[PDB]
Amino acid sequence: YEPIPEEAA
Amino acid sequence: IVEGSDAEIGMSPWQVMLFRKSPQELLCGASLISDRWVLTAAHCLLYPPWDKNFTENDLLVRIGKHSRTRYERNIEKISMLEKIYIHPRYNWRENLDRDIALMKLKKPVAFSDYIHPVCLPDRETAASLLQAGYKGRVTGWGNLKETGQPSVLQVVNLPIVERPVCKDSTRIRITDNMFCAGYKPDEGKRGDACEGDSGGPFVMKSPFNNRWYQMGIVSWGEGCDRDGKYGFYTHVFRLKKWIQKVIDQFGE
Amino acid sequence: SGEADCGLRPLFEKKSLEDKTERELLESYIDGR
Repeated sequence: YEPIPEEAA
Repeated sequence: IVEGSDAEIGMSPWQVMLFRKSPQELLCGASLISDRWVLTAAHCLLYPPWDKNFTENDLLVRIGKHSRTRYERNIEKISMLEKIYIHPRYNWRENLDRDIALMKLKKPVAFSDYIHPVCLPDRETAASLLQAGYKGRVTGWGNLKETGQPSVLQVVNLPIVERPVCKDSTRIRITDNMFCAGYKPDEGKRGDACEGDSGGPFVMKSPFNNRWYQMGIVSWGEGCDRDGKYGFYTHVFRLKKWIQKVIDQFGE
Repeated sequence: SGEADCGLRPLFEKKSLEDKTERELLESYIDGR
């Protein structure tokens, strides 16, 4: 699972 | 999904992923019903026999997805939860009767080609489509096998089965809040929901207004694709006032 | 019902395009619309 960009949250 | 196919792009725009923050992980499916409300199964959040009990914080909602595993760089939208509501008479102690829960997002989500809500049935819609023999559609990123993980969102079309037949396949007590779906061993054609699919939608397309309607919530089954066995779903039209009521009291 | 522009897909219903297996559902409601 690719991590989610702190800039999406 | 067991014996399903990969979904087309924008095929199920209400499809939602229930995602664990850490360990970052696929919890269950869910469905978007407006820009601030999500619908799922109560057992995805609370299951005391297994010590399962998630709060707002433990979770993340991911909308507009196609790939299971990849961050979908300008497609998907991630939302945070404002509040969780479970049916007050959800029966976890015995047959998962009333397996339903609402989720109120912190901020309204914007629709797009890949993001769009499904309709909630009215009494008349329920009345003409919820019939033995009529087929509905299930989607999810769950197991492909009873006992791996698909790459893209899967889809399967299944028939509603007669109550007696449902009743006759298990030792569990079935309620009016449930409906079962699947192919018979005679019919030799198959498919089912599987682990990780739980809580997504069972939808139907109305022939009268050519609109998509959510009739069921993937609820429970014994095994995945077992002959002589069926999938059970939460009967959404029967829980409509409860839904109507929480949105009335706490939102929109 | 569900919502308001509810259940009409921007890539199908909106453009009058069908998905690859929706005809299987409609023929079971003993041929749709």
